[PDB]
Amino acid sequence: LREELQLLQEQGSYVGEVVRAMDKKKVLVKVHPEGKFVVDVDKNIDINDV
Amino acid sequence: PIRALDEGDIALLKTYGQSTYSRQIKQVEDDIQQLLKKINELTGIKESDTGLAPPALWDLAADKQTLQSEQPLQVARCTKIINADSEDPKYIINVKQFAKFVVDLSDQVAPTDIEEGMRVGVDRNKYQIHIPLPPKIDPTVTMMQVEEKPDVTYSDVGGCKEQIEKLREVVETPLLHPERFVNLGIEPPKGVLLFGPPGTGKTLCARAVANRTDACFIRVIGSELVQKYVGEGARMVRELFEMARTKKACLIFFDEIDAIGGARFDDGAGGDNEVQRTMLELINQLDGFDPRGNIKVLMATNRPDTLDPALMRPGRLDRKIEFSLPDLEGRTHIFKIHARSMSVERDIRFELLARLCPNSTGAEIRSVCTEAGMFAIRARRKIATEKDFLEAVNKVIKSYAKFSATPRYMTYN
Amino acid sequence: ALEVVSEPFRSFANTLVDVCAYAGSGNVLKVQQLLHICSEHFDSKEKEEDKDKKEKKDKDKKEAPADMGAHQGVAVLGIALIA
Amino acid sequence: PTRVGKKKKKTKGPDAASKLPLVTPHTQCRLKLLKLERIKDYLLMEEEFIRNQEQMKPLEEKQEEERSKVDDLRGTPMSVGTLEEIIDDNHAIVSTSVGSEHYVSILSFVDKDLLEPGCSVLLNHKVHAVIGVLMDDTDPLVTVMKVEKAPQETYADIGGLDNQIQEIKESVELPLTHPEYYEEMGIKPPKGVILYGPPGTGKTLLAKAVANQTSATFLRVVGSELIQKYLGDGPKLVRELFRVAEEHAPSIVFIDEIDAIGTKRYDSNSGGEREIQRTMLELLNQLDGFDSRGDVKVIMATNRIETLDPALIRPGRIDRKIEFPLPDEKTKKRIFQIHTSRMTLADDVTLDDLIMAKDDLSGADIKAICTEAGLMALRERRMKVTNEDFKKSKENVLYKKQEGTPEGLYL
Ligand SMILES: Nc1ncnc2c1ncn2[C@@H]1O[C@H](COP(=O)(O)OP(=O)(O)OP(=O)(O)O)[C@@H](O)[C@H]1O
Ligand SMILES: Nc1ncnc2c1ncn2[C@@H]1O[C@H](COP(=O)(O)OP(=O)(O)OP(=O)(O)O)[C@@H](O)[C@H]1O
Ligand SMILES: [Mg+2]
Ligand SMILES: [Mg+2]
Repeated sequence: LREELQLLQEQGSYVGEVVRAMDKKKVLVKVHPEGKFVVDVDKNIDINDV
Repeated sequence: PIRALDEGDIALLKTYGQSTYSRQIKQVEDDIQQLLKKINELTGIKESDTGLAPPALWDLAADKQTLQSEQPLQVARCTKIINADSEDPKYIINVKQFAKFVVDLSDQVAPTDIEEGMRVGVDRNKYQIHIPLPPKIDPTVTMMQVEEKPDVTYSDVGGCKEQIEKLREVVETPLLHPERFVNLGIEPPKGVLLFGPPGTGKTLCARAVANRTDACFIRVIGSELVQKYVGEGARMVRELFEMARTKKACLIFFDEIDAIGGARFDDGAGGDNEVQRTMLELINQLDGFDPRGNIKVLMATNRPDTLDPALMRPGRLDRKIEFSLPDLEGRTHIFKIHARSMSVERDIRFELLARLCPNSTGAEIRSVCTEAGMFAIRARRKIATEKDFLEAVNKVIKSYAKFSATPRYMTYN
Repeated sequence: ALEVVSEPFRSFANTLVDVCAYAGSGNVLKVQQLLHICSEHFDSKEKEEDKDKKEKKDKDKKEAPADMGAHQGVAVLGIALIA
Repeated sequence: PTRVGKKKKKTKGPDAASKLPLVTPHTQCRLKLLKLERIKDYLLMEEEFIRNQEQMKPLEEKQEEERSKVDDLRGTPMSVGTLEEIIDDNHAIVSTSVGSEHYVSILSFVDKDLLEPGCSVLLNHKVHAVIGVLMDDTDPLVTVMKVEKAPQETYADIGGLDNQIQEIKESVELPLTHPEYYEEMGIKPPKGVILYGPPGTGKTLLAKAVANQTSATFLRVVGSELIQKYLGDGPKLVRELFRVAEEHAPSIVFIDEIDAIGTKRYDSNSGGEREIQRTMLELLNQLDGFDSRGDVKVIMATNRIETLDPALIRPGRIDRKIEFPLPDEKTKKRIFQIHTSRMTLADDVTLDDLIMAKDDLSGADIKAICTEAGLMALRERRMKVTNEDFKKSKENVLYKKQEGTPEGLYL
């Protein structure tokens, strides 16, 4: 229960649609109400999974 | 009484006939298409490299100066100024998207060049004016100032000896002899519409005067006037009719003004509302208060019936040049234009060809000239014969203009 | 190859008489040893002529299989080397 | 100069399909077992060679200290901006999505030679500085319409249309393969082609066979594809459509079902009718209006032709009008022959039984007859197909078209 309470006390994530990927772990994403962005990926996700 | 499926009878089918090579040929095709995939993700060589210079010149900048241009450099914004007050700054400044502040000048400014309506560099924290700016020029009229010559001479607009004569009077002659109009006491017209059947030569006369202009010429893309936002298209009209007043005697060519407004109605309470606001803004900067002076407007359409009578009034569009079909002397001149630069027999006559194109346009005549050479490539020739053109007339016109009158013709001979 | 058993700059000649006898057929087992021994290695300016000449002998044994491997030749050598 | 900008520095990306379209035994023979195993040999070796390529790389320098600090010089959340004007003192002006405009600097390694007001750039968050410039900027609605795969077989697939096959080859394939004939007479090849006729005749096949055997790239447009609701979103996508085709290869564009894109351009009372009618009036402008055209060919296809706008039918825009009539008693044999290629055919049948007796039916009818007769064999527990399958199949397919016209007035 304490492990359940600490993980919920954390800022939420953003949802954004990927247009298409760049090279070397970079993509091209407009969020919802902003310009587009070139960001970095995490460990568990890959370029070929996009 | 027809049923022929039961799970035991399924095993009859896939063992009868090539039990040797059925799966033996199939999974070879299956895993190679899997291997088409597994090469692609193993390559992964997309490489969208952009932005970077050649890596042999920026080495001096990105040693310390780039780190020197992070923290001391400023992310200041540009704004506009309403006014000022005496003995103090008391500067009133808007953004038109953000709020309106009342701020102070900084130390690096001269307090004289803080005139009203001026773009100025504004701090992010205390919002002080730092750097004044040159004024904004409109970005999309620069995109449509042509700055380029399309190569069509007046010798290619044959069949129109009098329509060019009307069009020479309005455009070319006051720009080169602005004397005889005043020295007799007349004024030239300032708006010419072009109307008629399609493919007749509307664009050619506009393309040929862009060659011999010696003046400012502006092509205007028609559907840039129609925008997504409300009132945005009407603002695009204004910036066009301001910079024309700055320089002297600039030409503005619209094209297919059927699209940007043809009729003003309201019965179902709605519809093309935003199109009407852009279209009526075009009218009030065409006639009204503050007449424009030396701005000549050319328009061209295919459907002149469906246009607004507010544009049909002279004073906005003054000369109605129409294009018709060339009778015989026009067409015989057109064949000599479009077939002089091609390998033909040097003894053929063209007046027999101009007979067989009774109701035809300049586009249809050129299509006959291109098609006749295509018959020469159906055979193995390098020059065109008389029967090459005679089959081309039947291919272009007679294959679509008549099918009952040619076989059952015996009412006319 | 057993006649000129020698140093590797004279064993540049190993790939010559190997595949000059191999003008055209399907002997794909040779085409893999035409790749897998001296493939890349990054080779700091020592046997770079030999991997060119090993690729030189990939050029034949490709021009006779009547277009069956010619599409595969332009598919591989367009992607793998110039890429 | 003479060769200003050397024409946009741009290559072309054609298709990657058609690896080996030679499976020509077309039956369960050991050749196709031998041929496909050869294809297995080369692709496995292409896999293993590039597997050795990412394996035996002992080269590490990363970026010899130059790009590595640069990749740390730029921010990690790289953002997207838009130029408004260029103040060339290494301190320019940009615009964000909301319109917040910032007197940003240029933080180097960007040549000031390919940045124009309108070209989108790359920015920071902490100082908003220009780091790079965004390239290719395609809205992801036109990239969907870019074909990567050759779908079906070549000209030997369709069952005999050779008078009109030679027509479309004169305007698409032959000017691209061998443009030496045209300079000897100075005649430009035709640009626009209409495919028209009754439905079920072969219009969609003739585009797919061209898209199979080609060298330039290919674009498909399904009818009401360029229609949106934001009153300017319609004509804006048409500009980007021809922009992508012009920037890439000397390629062709296939826009199908253009009966929903043109009808005689009349003026009426509906307000949503005009943004329909306006988008379809500037396609006229991009096609054969001002400036030039480039090497872009357009292929268009309908069922009905008389309900079109006469501004599109005129030459200059479309130079070929091609009829696809219903077949004859001769090339219809080729339709039945091809659609009965790989099916076990009993020797009792005569192909000319159903051809000569009935003289009305399309090519798409014949494919339905061949599939239905194959279903009748499994319906009565058979592999081979006899005449009695085609007797029941020629009935069951054709009972979807009404009884008749007039009675025996004429004689
Ligand atoms: N009078 C003419 N003399 C020579 N060539 C002509 C003439 N009229 C038309 N043509 C040829 O026909 C082609 C098409 O004409 P164009 O498109 O300019 O007609 P248009 O009236 O502008 O068409 P639209 O009304 O659809 O804009 C031109 O490229 C030109 O070569
Ligand atoms: N001449 C032909 N030879 C071989 N097959 C044909 C022929 N004509 C039609 N077909 C068959 O018709 C199908 C293709 O349909 P088709 O190309 O006629 O559609 P379409 O003309 O676009 O029809 P619609 O106009 O109704 O959309 C294919 O499956 C093909 O098997
Ligand atoms: Mg025109
Ligand atoms: Mg179709």
